[PDB]
Amino acid sequence: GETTDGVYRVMTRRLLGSTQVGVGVMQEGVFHTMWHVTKGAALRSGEGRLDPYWGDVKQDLVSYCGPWKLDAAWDGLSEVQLLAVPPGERAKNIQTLPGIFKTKDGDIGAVALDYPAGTSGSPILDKCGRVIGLYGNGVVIKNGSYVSAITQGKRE
Amino acid sequence: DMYIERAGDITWEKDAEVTGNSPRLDVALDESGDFSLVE
Ligand SMILES: CN(C[C@H]1CCOC1)c1ncncc1Cl
Repeated sequence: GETTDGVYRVMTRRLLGSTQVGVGVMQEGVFHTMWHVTKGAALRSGEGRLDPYWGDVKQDLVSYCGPWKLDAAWDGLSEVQLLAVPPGERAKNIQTLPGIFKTKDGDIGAVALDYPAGTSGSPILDKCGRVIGLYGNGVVIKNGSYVSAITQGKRE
Repeated sequence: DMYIERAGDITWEKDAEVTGNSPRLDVALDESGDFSLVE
């Protein structure tokens, strides 16, 4: 099926109509998404089939066809772009300066942008176009707004 | 069955809509992958 690098929608026909459950990044022949989007299920790409290769519920990440390839990191200073792919809407780039998730195991970048649940897996990029992480796992703060982590895997 | 459809290239867009704030939050991550606020 389609193996070209880029951002893709993750769809399902198991519910009413065709519903977008998330988004992912195709890079170096490997499809990258969040675990809560697919629950580790196989994916279809036209006639082809993509099988899970690696995944971790705690990191909330999964790769298909090969190991996790994305290793760019947020520099902790510069603005980034969420390449948001919302359900039924065209892909749009939104620039923001990320905040911080201070955890007991170190700090993580965080983007304060609220999009529908089906936007999960949309990549966050640096000025070079490199994927520094995926959008879709985070928290809801006091006022009801959503703040996602800049979730990045490890490249072996 | 789930399927993928191409949505575009991954490129930085100069003159993109600049929005969102930068909050500093004390958070906790559980074994099920869920983030929570620590107070
Ligand atoms: C609407 N939500 C929150 C979900 C998570 C569980 O309660 C509702 C999002 N989920 C993923 N990506 C972006 C958003 Cl804003």
